[PDB]
Amino acid sequence: VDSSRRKWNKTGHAVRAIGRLSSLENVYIKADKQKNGIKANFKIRHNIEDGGVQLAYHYQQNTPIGDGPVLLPDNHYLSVQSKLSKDPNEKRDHMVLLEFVTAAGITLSKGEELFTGVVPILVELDGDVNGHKFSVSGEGEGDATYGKLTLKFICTTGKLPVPWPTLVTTLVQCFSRYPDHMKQHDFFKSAMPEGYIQERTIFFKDDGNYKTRAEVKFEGDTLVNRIELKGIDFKEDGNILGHKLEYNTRDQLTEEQIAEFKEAFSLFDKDGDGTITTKELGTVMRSLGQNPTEAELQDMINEVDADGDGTIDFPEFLTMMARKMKDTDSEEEIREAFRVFDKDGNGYISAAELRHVMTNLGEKLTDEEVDEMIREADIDGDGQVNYEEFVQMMT
Amino acid sequence: VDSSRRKWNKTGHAVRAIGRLSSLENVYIKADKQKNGIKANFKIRHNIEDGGVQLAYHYQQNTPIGDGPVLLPDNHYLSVQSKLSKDPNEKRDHMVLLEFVTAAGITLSKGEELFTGVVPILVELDGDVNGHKFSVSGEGEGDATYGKLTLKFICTTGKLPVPWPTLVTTLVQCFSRYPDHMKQHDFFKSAMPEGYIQERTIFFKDDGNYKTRAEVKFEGDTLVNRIELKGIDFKEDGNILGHKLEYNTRDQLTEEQIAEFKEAFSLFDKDGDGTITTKELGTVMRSLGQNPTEAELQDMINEVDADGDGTIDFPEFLTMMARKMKDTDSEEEIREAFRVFDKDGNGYISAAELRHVMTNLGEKLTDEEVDEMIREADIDGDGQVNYEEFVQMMT
Ligand SMILES: [Ca+2]
Ligand SMILES: [Ca+2]
Ligand SMILES: [Ca+2]
Ligand SMILES: [Ca+2]
Ligand SMILES: [Ca+2]
Ligand SMILES: [Ca+2]
Ligand SMILES: [Ca+2]
Ligand SMILES: [Ca+2]
Repeated sequence: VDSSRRKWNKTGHAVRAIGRLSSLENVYIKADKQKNGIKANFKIRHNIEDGGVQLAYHYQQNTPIGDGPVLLPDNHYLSVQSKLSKDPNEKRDHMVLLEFVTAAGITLSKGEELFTGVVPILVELDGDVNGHKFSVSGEGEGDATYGKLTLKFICTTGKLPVPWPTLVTTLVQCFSRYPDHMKQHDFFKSAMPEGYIQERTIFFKDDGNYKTRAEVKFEGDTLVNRIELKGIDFKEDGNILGHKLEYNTRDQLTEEQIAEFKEAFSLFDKDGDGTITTKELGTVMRSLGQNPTEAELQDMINEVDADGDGTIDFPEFLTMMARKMKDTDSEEEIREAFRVFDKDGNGYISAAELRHVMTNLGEKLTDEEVDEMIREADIDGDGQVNYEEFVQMMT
Repeated sequence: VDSSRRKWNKTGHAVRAIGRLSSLENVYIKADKQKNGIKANFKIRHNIEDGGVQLAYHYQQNTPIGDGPVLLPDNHYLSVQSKLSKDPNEKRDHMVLLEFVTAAGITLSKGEELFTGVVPILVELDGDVNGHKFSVSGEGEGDATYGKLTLKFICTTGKLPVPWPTLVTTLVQCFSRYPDHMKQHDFFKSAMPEGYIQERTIFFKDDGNYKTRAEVKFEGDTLVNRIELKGIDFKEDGNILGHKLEYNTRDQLTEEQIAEFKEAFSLFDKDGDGTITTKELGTVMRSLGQNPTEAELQDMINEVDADGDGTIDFPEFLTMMARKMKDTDSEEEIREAFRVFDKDGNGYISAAELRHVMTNLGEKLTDEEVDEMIREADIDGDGQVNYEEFVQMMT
């Protein structure tokens, strides 16, 4: 490569480095004290079909509905993982949405109490974009312990006149997971049950804007998000009215695979508080016969610890487990997993070894259920699981 | 999938999660006050040819050679990236080694002054493993500003009787990069120029052990590491004497590609202190026409900030740039990079736009050199770079 190409590479690397650094779409929150609430600013990148991105610049204000005291936070952010899919049995225009949201950015009430378990959610939106009126209704549930939202939305007026992904931020941030050390900065939950008003302007670069106002509050045991949206100045053949935005990707974990990981997570998180501490991680590792030091345990957690709280929460765990792996590395991971099961290292996992491994993990199973696991894997019928049989179960 | 397979998946995920969490091989350091030095503990995982891992449990003590005062640290660790390769022109049994080492684990002198620039290194080792005597000599240089070591080792007695990778930890931790907030915890540099004694026991699981003693000190301007190694109890057909350990991998960045990234890094790190601050990152981004907020800049850096010092150092930058990317994501990254160069967005990068982009990055080039870059990319000879021509330069 000549000196010219060397200069392209060098300068290309620098420009691509900025791209990678700034690929974040986090929700930046600050206090708006004179309105007794908060403001937020963030940038959504909507993938355009067949390449490119449509920027959506979000400006947000929240103010409490009630008169009682709320918590006004220091600067921090929310980080969001979204998965959009379709219900194969649904003929109406619709969106199935799975979302994990966590707070971070700050280093180590009666409202919070309303979010300790699973909470039913209702969403109603009436919209008007360039004169095109439409409504959406949504239902599902939130589980703030895991920063989790699962909802299904239906366009109740027929065909949605804008792309589903453009409505996602508009369609309940009280379901975000705030770590313990940030509980004093959780405005959203502190305003409950009376609720808050959420207002946004969303500017679509080189296109129109949405203006939204929403009431977010409890009606009985249900968290309700009632929204009005007004969109103006949109181009008839732009990305929005022209439906040129990508709905989702195939490279996303199934909602079912995510559930499997949540199950696995629970084996570590034995008190169900939504975290794995060094204590909990060490307990499982010691049960399996390993002996990590306290420094190692702290280090292992720190490595995947996005919010810096010193523990692994479920979205952090999911991020680690969704990490895409080289086939050679995948093979080594499975090979090493086999050794954990195969306690005496003779190359066969016996029914007894499997029973003990289940017990070590805190997986409660009858001996019969363990024999059924053996049966599932046992190709040659010797009543035990060899390496190749185990490989099939990890594949 | 039946309930049995569901249980395999769940339990498999948990065991594989432990594997991923504990894949770290960091060097855990603590003070050894009664010896006026330090101790370290860590575990090296040597890949075995065709699968599996050979564990090497390391125990380490360091004590100062001189009588003057040294710095005794709080608990922390070193994180190491190693690349082993071969010199195609070298017929002697040899190892070319490239290493980046950084300190971390603690949250936000005349010895340190000896390491601000590039320092020549000499390494001499006399070894005796199971009666097999051998020597190794090494030479190269260390650049602690980047946590960088580059050395070439030769077996001066003929054929090395053990695998090269087993000698790596034995063959100068004063070259590790300690962030500013941890400078008081850098024992290694503080003992210079007089040096320190480094002793280890290295236990190879199911095999023999090495016992090493080394003198690490300045002789004139050269940092010298003089070592004696004794290995006993090794199995003639084990991984070590039987040479069954993997030397390296093909999935590693070239030493030349790494140099390209170091060049790109310098465009951000304009004061050459080995970090990129928010100030420096923002300065480059603003020059290119972008306007990240202070919260965004802090967030972008925090995302890749392994040592928590609030800045990007070179090994952190390399980790981000060595991140392996989906072809669809790679394509989008290049597409977005094109837009940065193509200032007016007309789909052609003109000579003027390229000149400005170079200036914006702080890349000093004559206009002639910029025309030569154009010429390199310019397939259709219109004197400008279109998207497809630019793609070729990023590929
Ligand atoms: Ca827990
Ligand atoms: Ca955490
Ligand atoms: Ca066994
Ligand atoms: Ca079998
Ligand atoms: Ca700098
Ligand atoms: Ca850093
Ligand atoms: Ca142009
Ligand atoms: Ca051209």
